[PDB]
Amino acid sequence: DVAPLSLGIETAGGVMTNLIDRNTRIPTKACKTFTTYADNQPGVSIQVYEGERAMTRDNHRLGTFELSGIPPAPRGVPQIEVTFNIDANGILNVSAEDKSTGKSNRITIQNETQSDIDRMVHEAKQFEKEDGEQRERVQARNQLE
Repeated sequence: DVAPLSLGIETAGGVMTNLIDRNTRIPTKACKTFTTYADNQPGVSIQVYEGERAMTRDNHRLGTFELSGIPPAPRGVPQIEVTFNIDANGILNVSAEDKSTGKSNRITIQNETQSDIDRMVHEAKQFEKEDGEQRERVQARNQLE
């Protein structure tokens, strides 16, 4: 019993950054530290996606929430911990917190076909060269708009 698709958030440039890879046994929990794309950025949008493709526009949006009220700092200085937690029922909670202010927000995604899982992993195998190149286009990591 698993996450049948990779789960992650959109990072600067429409890039898919994973927290949980497909076929990870559940329950499972993962976290990474994200940060700002721009100097003095007031907030970030946490856009939760499901799928195997390099760009989020080729994956499936599960939900979005905002984390606002980030104090002004140079780009890349804020520390925003994003946690994906999937429980034994397959329910996914995505939390974001700003390490310095402790400002927090969360979304609950409901567990709610087998054939189309199969082809999404196939289409991803198809488009692997072009997707790899697509990841080479942004060298920075973990930045959020």
